[PDB]
Amino acid sequence: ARTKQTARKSTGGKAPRKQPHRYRPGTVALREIRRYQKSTELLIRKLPFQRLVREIAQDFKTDLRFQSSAVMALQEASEAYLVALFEDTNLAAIHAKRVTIMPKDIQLARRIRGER
Amino acid sequence: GGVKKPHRYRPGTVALREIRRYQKSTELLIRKLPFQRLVREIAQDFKTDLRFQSSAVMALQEASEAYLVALFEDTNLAAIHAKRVTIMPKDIQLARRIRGER
Amino acid sequence: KAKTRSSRAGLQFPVGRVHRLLRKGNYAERVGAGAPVYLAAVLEYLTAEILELAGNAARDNKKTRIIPRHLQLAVRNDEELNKLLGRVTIAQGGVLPNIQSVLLPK
Amino acid sequence: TRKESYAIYVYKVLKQVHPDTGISSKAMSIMNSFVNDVFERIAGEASRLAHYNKRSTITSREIQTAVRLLLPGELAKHAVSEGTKAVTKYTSAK
Amino acid sequence: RRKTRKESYAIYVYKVLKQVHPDTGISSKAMSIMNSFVNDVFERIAGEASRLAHYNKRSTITSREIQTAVRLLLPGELAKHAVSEGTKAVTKYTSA
Amino acid sequence: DNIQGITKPAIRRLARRGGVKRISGLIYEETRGVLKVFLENVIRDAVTYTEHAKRKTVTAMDVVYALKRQGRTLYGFGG
Amino acid sequence: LRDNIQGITKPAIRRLARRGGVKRISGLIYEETRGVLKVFLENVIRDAVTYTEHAKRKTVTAMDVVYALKRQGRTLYGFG
Amino acid sequence: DFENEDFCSACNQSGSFLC
Ligand SMILES: [Zn+2]
Repeated sequence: ARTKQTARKSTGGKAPRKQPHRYRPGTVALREIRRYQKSTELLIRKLPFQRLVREIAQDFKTDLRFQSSAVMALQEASEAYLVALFEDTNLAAIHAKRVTIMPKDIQLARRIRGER
Repeated sequence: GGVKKPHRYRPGTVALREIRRYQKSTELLIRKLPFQRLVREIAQDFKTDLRFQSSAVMALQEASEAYLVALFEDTNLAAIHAKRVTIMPKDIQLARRIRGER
Repeated sequence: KAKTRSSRAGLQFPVGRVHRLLRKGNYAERVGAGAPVYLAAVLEYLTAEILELAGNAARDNKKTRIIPRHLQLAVRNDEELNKLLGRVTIAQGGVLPNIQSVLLPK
Repeated sequence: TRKESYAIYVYKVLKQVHPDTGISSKAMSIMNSFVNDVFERIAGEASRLAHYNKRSTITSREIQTAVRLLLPGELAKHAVSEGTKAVTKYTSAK
Repeated sequence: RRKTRKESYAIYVYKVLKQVHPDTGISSKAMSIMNSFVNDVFERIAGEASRLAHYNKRSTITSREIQTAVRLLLPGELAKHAVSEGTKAVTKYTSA
Repeated sequence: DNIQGITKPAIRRLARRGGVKRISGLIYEETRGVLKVFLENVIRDAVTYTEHAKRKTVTAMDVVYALKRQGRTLYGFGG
Repeated sequence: LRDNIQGITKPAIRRLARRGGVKRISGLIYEETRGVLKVFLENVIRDAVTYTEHAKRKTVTAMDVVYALKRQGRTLYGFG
Repeated sequence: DFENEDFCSACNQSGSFLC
């Protein structure tokens, strides 16, 4: 008889203890294709991005301060890398008679790009 | 009554057989003299009477077959991408539309 | 009696040569004594891992010598040497034998 | 007329590894061009590093920051380790 | 302790921006883009010149070997529309 | 988890700038891993460069310097 | 000479693609490929006649070819 | 094989289960 424990608590009562107009799907999407293509501002909210860099650089060297311009350089570079990769993916999709990027479409692009 | 029928490997068996044959060969494929000439007319356009060594040609080939077998390879992955075993001119094109030569 | 710098460093690649080259290469104005020693040390290593892997490849094909082909196997089989020698096209290498799963018969 | 190349040196290190195995001449040239190319990449990166840090000399340090910036992944660690023990034996033997 | 001199071609990029679009200015960001541009393309063309020289077992960057590399890098029309201006400029220099 | 900070709508915004009209749902979490491994390449080299200057802080100059090594130059931040 | 691109025969373009692991080569590929061979061989050979002239040599050397391939990124080992 | 659930099928609450 297989058994498993899920309460994960040796005792109960742990708390009591001492310790309308609507557009068709895609029209708004193309409108803000135009919006984010005519625009130049930076699309990954900064703070969250900076943090991504702190928790990931931590591995290579502790106590590594980053000049502000640097995390802005990492953002720009990351958004440029991903917009280039996403142009390629859309192509890797429009190739297969489709209009929806899918994970496979990007595991391939990166193989032809040779980034893998 | 019983009429003969020649032994013909089904479409694809001869294919994969020569695939295993050719992926063990290192020998160049495009023939030398035909290739050599490919250049003398691809160079005459850049400089006249440019002689060529019998090693520049061999190099400019090894480098070509190598470039082409790479592109075909990404062409195939691109052909499998649309769930098809036939490669198409678009594939050589998607591939090259992603290496950034196009 | 003059000894060589390689036997001082315990190496087979030439440390002397890799100094001249470093100097005439004008990689930088001044080159120190230990820089060619370290470079010869790294070059022999990379020349060794690649030669070992080539030796593992050859015996397999039961060939005494090491033909250029083996050098491709060694490089493409390994996932490190392949990032290094990754935009490099060796002479007479062929390609790593590989066919896709969808191309196999059912 | 004299052509400088790493023929006998790579042959030696080959016997050090395998003292029973031959080598092809074309394959040799593969080895010679390969060690020349990786030498160029490690030395160039080093030159750069230096020129960025406003230094002027290629210390064994640069070649390292370099080997660890070019050689990928593990190939590096084992390169460093061997380069550090090599320069350690160079300074020990003076 | 006045800050040391930072090299930049900014002052220059402007003269040229005035010799093309007179009543147009540039933003700091775009200027710095242009400085990174000229430093990058100069490093590219100067590195090529270097090898060209080394390959030919000679040791001197001259005008020939740079007309050659700018050609080998700058692509297409850009190249021709450069080499011509470059030879003019060299002859006008040597003129006096 | 700081990785989950790269939010969906943000990946959607990157796709929109990239001209994608319908994003699969499984893309969002693929784009994180790809993002991470890439940043994890630049920032690695960014720091090798950093610990070569014996600097403990990293600079944007070192960042564009690591990009130059990788291959993808970045204009607008120095150098 | 002229139009020797046809020398890279279909039997061969295939053998290369066969080498590359493809099983069904659609027609309309044999023409596309030869075009790709003639943009590659162009650039390389161009960057080789430029190297050739710089050295004021006439004989396009294999040495130049290798240096040319490097510029474009496709380095070749086996010649120098 | 299939993994059971983390909740009781009778009372829809967590705890030690017989699978
Ligand atoms: Zn219950």
